[PDB]
Amino acid sequence: MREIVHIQAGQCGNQIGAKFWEVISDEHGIDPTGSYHGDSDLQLERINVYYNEATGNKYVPRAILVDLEPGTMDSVRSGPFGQIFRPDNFVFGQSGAGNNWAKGHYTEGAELVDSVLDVVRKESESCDCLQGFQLTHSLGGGTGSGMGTLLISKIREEYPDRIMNTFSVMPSPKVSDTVVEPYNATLSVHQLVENTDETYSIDNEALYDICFRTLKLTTPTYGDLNHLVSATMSGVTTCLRFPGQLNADLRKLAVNMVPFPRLHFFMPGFAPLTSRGSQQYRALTVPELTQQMFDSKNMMAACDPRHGRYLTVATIFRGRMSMKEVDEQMLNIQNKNSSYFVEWIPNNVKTAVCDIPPRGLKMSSTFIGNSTAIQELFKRISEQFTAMFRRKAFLHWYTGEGMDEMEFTEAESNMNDLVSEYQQYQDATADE
Amino acid sequence: MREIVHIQAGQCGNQIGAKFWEVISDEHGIDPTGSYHGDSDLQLERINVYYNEATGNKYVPRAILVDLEPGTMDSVRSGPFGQIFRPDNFVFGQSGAGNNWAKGHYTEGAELVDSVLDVVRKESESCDCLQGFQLTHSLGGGTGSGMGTLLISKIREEYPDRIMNTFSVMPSPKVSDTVVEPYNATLSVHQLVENTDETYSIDNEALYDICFRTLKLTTPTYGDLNHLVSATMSGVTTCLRFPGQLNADLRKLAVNMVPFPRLHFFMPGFAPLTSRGSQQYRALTVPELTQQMFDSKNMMAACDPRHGRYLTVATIFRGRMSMKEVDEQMLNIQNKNSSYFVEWIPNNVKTAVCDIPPRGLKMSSTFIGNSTAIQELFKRISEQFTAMFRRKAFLHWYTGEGMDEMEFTEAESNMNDLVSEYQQYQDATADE
Amino acid sequence: ADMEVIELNKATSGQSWEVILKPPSFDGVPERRRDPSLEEIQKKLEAAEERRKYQEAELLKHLAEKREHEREVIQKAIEENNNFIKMAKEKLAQKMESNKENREAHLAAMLERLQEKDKHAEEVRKNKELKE
Amino acid sequence: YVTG
Amino acid sequence: MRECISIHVGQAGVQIGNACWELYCLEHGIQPDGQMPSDSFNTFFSETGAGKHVPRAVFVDLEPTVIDEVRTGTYRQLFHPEQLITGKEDAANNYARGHYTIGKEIIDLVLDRIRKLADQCTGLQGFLVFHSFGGGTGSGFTSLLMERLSVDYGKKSKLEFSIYPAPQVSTAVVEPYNSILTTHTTLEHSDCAFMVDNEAIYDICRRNLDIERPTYTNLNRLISQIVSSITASLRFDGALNVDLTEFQTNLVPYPRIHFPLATYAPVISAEKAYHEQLSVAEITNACFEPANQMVKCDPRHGKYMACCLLYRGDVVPKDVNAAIATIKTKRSIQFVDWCPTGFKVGINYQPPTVVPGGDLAKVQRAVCMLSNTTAIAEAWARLDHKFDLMYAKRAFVHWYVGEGMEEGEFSEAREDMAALEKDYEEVGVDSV
Amino acid sequence: MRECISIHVGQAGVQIGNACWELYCLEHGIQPDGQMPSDDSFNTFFSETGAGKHVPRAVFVDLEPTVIDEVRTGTYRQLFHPEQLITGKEDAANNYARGHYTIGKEIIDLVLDRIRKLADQCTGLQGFLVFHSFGGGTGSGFTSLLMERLSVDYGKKSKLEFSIYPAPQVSTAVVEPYNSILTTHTTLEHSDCAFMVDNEAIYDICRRNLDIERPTYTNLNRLISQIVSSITASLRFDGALNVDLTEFQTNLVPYPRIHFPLATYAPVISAEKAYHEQLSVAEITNACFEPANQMVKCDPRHGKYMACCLLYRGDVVPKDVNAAIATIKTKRSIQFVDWCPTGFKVGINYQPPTVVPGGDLAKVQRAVCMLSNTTAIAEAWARLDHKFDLMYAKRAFVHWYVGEGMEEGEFSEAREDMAALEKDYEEVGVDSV
Ligand SMILES: Nc1nc2c(ncn2[C@@H]2O[C@H](COP(=O)(O)OP(=O)(O)OP(=O)(O)O)[C@@H](O)[C@H]2O)c(=O)[nH]1
Ligand SMILES: Nc1nc2c(ncn2[C@@H]2O[C@H](COP(=O)(O)OP(=O)(O)OP(=O)(O)O)[C@@H](O)[C@H]2O)c(=O)[nH]1
Ligand SMILES: COc1cc2c(c(OC)c1OC)-c1ccc(OC)c(=O)cc1[C@@H](NC(C)=O)CC2
Ligand SMILES: COc1cc2c(c(OC)c1OC)-c1ccc(OC)c(=O)cc1[C@@H](NC(C)=O)CC2
Ligand SMILES: Nc1nc2c(ncn2[C@@H]2O[C@H](COP(=O)(O)OP(=O)(O)O)[C@@H](O)[C@H]2O)c(=O)[nH]1
Ligand SMILES: Nc1nc2c(ncn2[C@@H]2O[C@H](COP(=O)(O)OP(=O)(O)O)[C@@H](O)[C@H]2O)c(=O)[nH]1
Ligand SMILES: [Mg+2]
Ligand SMILES: [Mg+2]
Repeated sequence: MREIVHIQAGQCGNQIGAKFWEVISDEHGIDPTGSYHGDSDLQLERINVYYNEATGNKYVPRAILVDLEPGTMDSVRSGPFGQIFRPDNFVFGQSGAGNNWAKGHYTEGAELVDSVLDVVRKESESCDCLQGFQLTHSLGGGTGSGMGTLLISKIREEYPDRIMNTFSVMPSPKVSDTVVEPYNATLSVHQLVENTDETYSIDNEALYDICFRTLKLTTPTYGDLNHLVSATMSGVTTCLRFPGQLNADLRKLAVNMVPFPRLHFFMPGFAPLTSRGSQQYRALTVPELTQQMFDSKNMMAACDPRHGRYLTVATIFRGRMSMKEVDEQMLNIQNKNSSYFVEWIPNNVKTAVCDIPPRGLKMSSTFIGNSTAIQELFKRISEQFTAMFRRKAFLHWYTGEGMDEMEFTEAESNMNDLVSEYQQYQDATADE
Repeated sequence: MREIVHIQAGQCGNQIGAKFWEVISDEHGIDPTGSYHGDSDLQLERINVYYNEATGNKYVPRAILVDLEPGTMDSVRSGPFGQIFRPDNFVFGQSGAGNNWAKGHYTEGAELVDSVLDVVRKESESCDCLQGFQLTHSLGGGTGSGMGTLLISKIREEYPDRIMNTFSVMPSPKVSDTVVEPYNATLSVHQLVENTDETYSIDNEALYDICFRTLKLTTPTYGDLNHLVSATMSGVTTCLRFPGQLNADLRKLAVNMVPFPRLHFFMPGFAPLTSRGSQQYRALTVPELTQQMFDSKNMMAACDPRHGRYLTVATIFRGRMSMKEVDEQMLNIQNKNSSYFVEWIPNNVKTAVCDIPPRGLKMSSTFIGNSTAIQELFKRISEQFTAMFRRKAFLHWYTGEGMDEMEFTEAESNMNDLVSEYQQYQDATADE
Repeated sequence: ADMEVIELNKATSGQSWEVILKPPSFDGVPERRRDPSLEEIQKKLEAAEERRKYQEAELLKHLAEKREHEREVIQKAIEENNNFIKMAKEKLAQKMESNKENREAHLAAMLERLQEKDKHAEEVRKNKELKE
Repeated sequence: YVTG
Repeated sequence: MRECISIHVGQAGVQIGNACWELYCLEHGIQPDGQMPSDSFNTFFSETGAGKHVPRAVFVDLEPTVIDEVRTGTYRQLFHPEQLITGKEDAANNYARGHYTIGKEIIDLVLDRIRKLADQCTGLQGFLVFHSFGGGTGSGFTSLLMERLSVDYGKKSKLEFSIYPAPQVSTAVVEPYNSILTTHTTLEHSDCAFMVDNEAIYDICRRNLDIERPTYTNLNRLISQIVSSITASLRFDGALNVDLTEFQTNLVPYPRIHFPLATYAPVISAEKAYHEQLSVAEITNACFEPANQMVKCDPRHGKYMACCLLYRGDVVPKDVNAAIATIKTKRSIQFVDWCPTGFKVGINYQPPTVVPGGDLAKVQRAVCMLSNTTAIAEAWARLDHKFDLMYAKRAFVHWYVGEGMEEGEFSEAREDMAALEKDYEEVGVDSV
Repeated sequence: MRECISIHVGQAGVQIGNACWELYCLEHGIQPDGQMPSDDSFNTFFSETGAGKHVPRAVFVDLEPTVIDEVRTGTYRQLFHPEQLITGKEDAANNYARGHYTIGKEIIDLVLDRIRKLADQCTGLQGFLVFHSFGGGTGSGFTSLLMERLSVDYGKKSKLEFSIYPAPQVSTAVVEPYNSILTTHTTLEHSDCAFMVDNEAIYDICRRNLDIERPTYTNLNRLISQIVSSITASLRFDGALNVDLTEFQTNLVPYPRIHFPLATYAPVISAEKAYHEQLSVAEITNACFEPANQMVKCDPRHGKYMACCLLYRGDVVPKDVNAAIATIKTKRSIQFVDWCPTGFKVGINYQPPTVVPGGDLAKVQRAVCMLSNTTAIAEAWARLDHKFDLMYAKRAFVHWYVGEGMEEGEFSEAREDMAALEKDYEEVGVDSV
């Protein structure tokens, strides 16, 4: 469990993924050419996890960039740190997916799938010990949602013993691309339930609300939304990229975070909330940083944590701070809000501390929660799906690709079962 | 009946035996190198009984030193008379017995037994007429207890016509907190009943009490306890070592001391009770010397002689005294407390006098009693045994060596039968 | 009433005689064994040797039993250490194989589901094809 | 008990 | 020559191993390269033709990080490369992974190296296994190893030093599962086992050594001292020194009842005013103070079935006997009706040595109380409760089943724990 | 020649033997090397060699070597030939069965072979004088084995015993009553006349007369020696009474089983008892009836006499003796059995009682030894018989005898014979016809 293979799929997948690489390369002291220039050696210790060591003083991301459209990948290549990526790893098509899941999963996607798998094979065989895989994609479009889930199941066939972790963006009518988004997300969720080990639920509804209500940005852009995502990705990956709580990999996380197989969807969260580039920086204290753990306003998923119960929690603190002050603040929260943490999972809230703070921020805290409240996100998509499906609206776009109504009713059913399951453990009592 | 071969087995066996050799050599006028330096020729007249005559003026003890542990051999050889013993006679093992009788009797012991028997053979064949054997050992440990009794039965096979005499130390919780001691002692007693001709019961309970209550030593040491033992061993062997009334050996003693085969356990005693550093003035007369040696406080076995009856008694007096005064004081005791000497054994109390006194003491008296009161010692061990055995406590260490519960129940039964036998003659009256 | 000197013998370094003070108060009549033989004495001694050596032989018989007991206890200890190993070997092989079979089946079942999904995707492409 |  | 092989498994095993071997080296004057200037230490260290002293130990981990630190550390060169074994991926806190999946791939290699160390032994006493209850390797690999050592070495003695999980000192949610699973599997293969409650060490480090946030180095240096006290009797030839195997015979009355409670005193901080000195009565009183225990439980409301004292440094018999008294008059130390009272005492010549760069103060005299109490069953009860909470909802179970385990294995392990609890109940009730 | 063979068995037998042969040598002028200075009668006890050496017609036996090794190295080493001093390796350890059965069987043929050798040197062998203790394993067991064998090889030749009777104050071991009865029963028919010597009686005389508060075996044996030479003076010199061994049976033994005479001696004066006047006949005669001078502790006043011999030694004239009998007769009882006459068989041996120069006994011009057959002797058997009954009732020590091949039935048979002997001593004393 050393090396992780990253995969970027679709417009959102490549956009979000590009920013993750920009951020992490900066954190590891890597310039846009691929050479190291950092101060402390702790930047190099766990470099092998995300970076390959090329001929000479170079470090190349273990990333595979995928799309059925040429557009985004060209813009990424020209963008900051776009030159850092392996040119052979750019697996692109020309037809596109037309924000249609079926085109990505069955039509256009199935024609490009093997080309991608050839690049995943090459990267996998150059690993001393393959930890697992990480995919960045949206569930709203066609390439990320359809081809992304098709990539997951195909990888799952070849590497059943490897961990599959995803950063999945959930659609919202508040910030949208197409009317069909609830169909694409419902068809994708079904796949993620079956084939992923861990999924970070990045909700665009929550991202829009943070930018609008909190950050006070009247017309939020994908850049504003992606700034929140990169912060969360940096934070959630810290223990894989830096030592301290070390001997911790993708599997140890899954084993301790997921009590039931299907319930592997995490509610991410970050503190303090920041605007892109536009941060003047103010000292955020540890008790304040911990206060933004129960904060609904700090959640990357549009769910009220107080509407459910926590199965498991992982909290990561970054920057120079008293570790003693951290555990006592974490304990206070658990004792005061005991009704929100399941009694039948003793010591379910784990904390990690890293001396390296993110870019600009002197002190930060990322939150990873497995809360039953995430059913609010699934119910929202389910309601949007039924509204359309009840009147068979836009169905000919899907049946035209060879799909049947049976597949839709099934996707809906699994989505409803997942909700029942969350409720089942929300009501589950220890019998004191 | 001339030569005796001595055997010392285990920690206690070698410790007590080493002191016996130190004591007798000094009395016989032998230095730690093995040469004679004494005044009177009476020290030489019967030297052949315990010492072999080597090439030149060298007298070597007819002793065989045995242990399954090297520790004890190293200490004895460095000890005061360590250079007097025959180097070939040191039969010592590497892995010990772990204070487990089963290891000494069956496992580790049975692997070293033949090596010992080869040394006993060599010594036996260099005797004009083998009188018999004397073993020093404790019944509490594993080598002395287990291997010592295994040596006894194996010698018994080879030399059935020879006398087997033992100096057997009985365990006490007052001195040694090794829990299994009552098991080891019960298993040993069974063997001694069957295979020895004479056994001197050296009770650690009695030794501790003399040092503590009488000698006023708050924290008694093994050295304090062993000082009492060496005095007794010097006193009991006088008649075999000095021309103080000739033509008396190990068999004449057994014939006159043991009226019934199984009842061959003697209650030793010495007077006056001395301390290694107590500078005592030149005093003590025969009436007080006789009075001391018949008192419970002077017994080397924790039994009240007033609780039973004497089958037979042997008393040995040392130093320049009046023999007339001795016999008069002996019957004075007999006639005064007649209810404690069996009527059916006429003239059961025999006295011997020797002109040679021990080191420092101008006059002393050793007491050898065959009293039915010795059942108190056996009952004490039996009670300690049952307490543990009733709950099968520590049994796995014994069954682990191949032993069965049947062997334990049998050892207990023989111990109880021996008690019944003592009681049988305690109640026996010659009225019919 | 008196003393009578009957007189006996005489020699160079001695003299003997009888003194009859009072006569005897009475004068009258009272004032299979087939022993010894070397056969009787030796029969008594040989019978005594027989008794002594039989006791010695029976004493060795009891010790021969003790010697064979020690043999069965050393054997129990070895038979029990041998069986402990034997049981521990097969219980471990049983567990190792049982865990192999289970995991093998679980990874096969999950691959079978993925294969069924592949079959449906090939059926989807054919479903799209309608030449008219 | 510590004899010695 | 009565050799002992130390086996260190998983992170905790390896890390404690590093603290222990550093301390042993110091106590015997061995340098980090294996050299010593100008005996019983030969039981733990073997020699070469170069005069190099190599520990009779094997360090194992399914992951390379922890051992790589040893391979690069101060004590590199001390261990031969062959005795430090590592895998590529860890057991990820999963017992099933360490036992079957990952475990199966390294077991034969570990055994091959143990066989190599065993050929260098002319009288191997047994094994000392160091591991955590919580870790995937610490639990599953250790269980697998014990099962195999039983096959290869039959009845040969195996002792454990087990790390008991604590929330306040970095546990994981699944640690209660691994603890019970390993306990059940190892129970019949382990002859004796010393539990070390991480909360107890944590509490001593705070309430005595005055460290608010204790590190693993702080925790391990304290454990090291206690381990050194237990092993001192084996590594040193002392006059009044009682061997750990003699305490063992007193400590384990039934094969399953083999978990002694360990207590240590004095634990003084290096910074506090040294002038005060220390008395034998003070440390004996501290030996019964619950704050000094290695496992958090209550012996005061429980029964003893052995009570042993291990002294080291300047300790005299006169002081100890006075200390064993007075305290049993004041305090209530209830023993079982089938066990005698009386404490089994061992005194080693070698005083307690301290690491120069450490937080522990140098003392003239120190004590370690190993006692067999029914109170230890309270630690099992705490672990069992946490297991029951999670198991009722079958939480995390899928990770174990996914690796080849059966749900039935979970119930069997728990059934054995209930039997152990009932076994500790029955053992404390009085006889008839 | 009227020659006599002396046999000394066990420690006592050997030790008394040493005292006897020392006294004989002195009385006949024989030196410790066997040389003489030059009435012929001494030849009955000593044979001659080509060198003019006088060798005792004796055989010393012991199952152990210590006692005889002392003789082999002693003053009297150039007196006995090596072949006549026989030893074994291990003793009978106070066990009759060991001396008779176990250890005894291994040396008997050798002893008999040496007795046969001494017997071939005899032109008229009278018989044997056996010296032994009742208590010792050899003294009891070997002696009985020997007597049984001597009866087979020497048919009807006379056998006399000098037996040491056990006493608590004079050593003794717990099992001595057993050995005493066992030997008595076995030897009873193979003995013609036997003189018991109560160790308590010798001890007492050594305390009040010789003034030794703690008497040694040498003191005890030197006294026994004087009484033995009295009994043998008639054989060793040209005497007139008890001139042959058959004469002892004639002058003392009226029935085969009634063969235990009481011996009395006088005067027993200490060498350091100043230098007082010599007390003649009638004074020494009166001491012959004083119980304090007896060899066996019993009461002849209670008893009945059935024979009475007076052995006067030194300067004694018939005129004095008859006057001494006349004075002792009046007022004194001395009751005889109805069938026996009341009186004495008197004998004077002109040879004076000689004493060992380094001894504690005073030299006297005249001495006397009374040999009398009294019913009172049965009191000594009775004391022994009671001690045997005490132990035998509980079968105490019996296993040591059974372990050696003897049977429990042998114990009862021996005791039955002793009861018969007691009843025989009763029957003789009552009215005849
Ligand atoms: N006292 C102490 N406890 C430790 C140490 N390392 C880990 N632990 C404890 O042991 C448990 C962690 O198990 P580990 O030993 O780190 O895991 P592992 O045996 O290496 O097996 P994996 O799951 O494969 O990593 C927790 O309860 C930790 O608190 C250590 O060095 N000292
Ligand atoms: N008067 C006298 N009595 C003796 C002498 N030696 C031993 N006794 C007595 O005889 C008994 C001892 O028997 P021993 O003659 O010494 O024994 P043993 O015939 O040599 O036969 P073992 O048992 O084999 O030694 C005791 O009653 C002693 O008092 C002696 O020299 N003179
Ligand atoms: C490699 O990255 C991580 C890996 C893990 C944890 C974690 O959060 C602190 C991580 O950071 C995201 C982790 C998480 C949750 C737990 O349950 C609450 C747990 O017991 C235990 C853990 C981890 N253990 C500890 C002691 O923190 C192991 C896996
Ligand atoms: C070899 O050493 C001894 C041997 C014996 C005895 C004895 O104690 C006085 C010894 O000293 C221990 C002995 C003992 C006890 C007797 O009565 C119980 C007895 O009758 C007789 C004896 C002994 N005989 C005498 C005359 O004391 C024979 C054996
Ligand atoms: N947060 C975020 N969401 C995006 C971004 N681009 C597209 N989306 C969302 O992703 C969904 C459209 O998926 P997209 O990636 O653009 O289509 P695809 O290329 O066929 O996979 C909609 O729900 C959009 O709101 C982006 O840069 N950031
Ligand atoms: N009197 C005395 N008893 C001892 C001595 N040494 C040990 N013991 C006792 O002997 C028993 C232990 O037996 P030990 O000889 O030490 O074990 P072994 O070597 O296996 O036979 C316990 O009851 C101790 O109290 C000693 O020197 N003197
Ligand atoms: Mg680990
Ligand atoms: Mg003798």
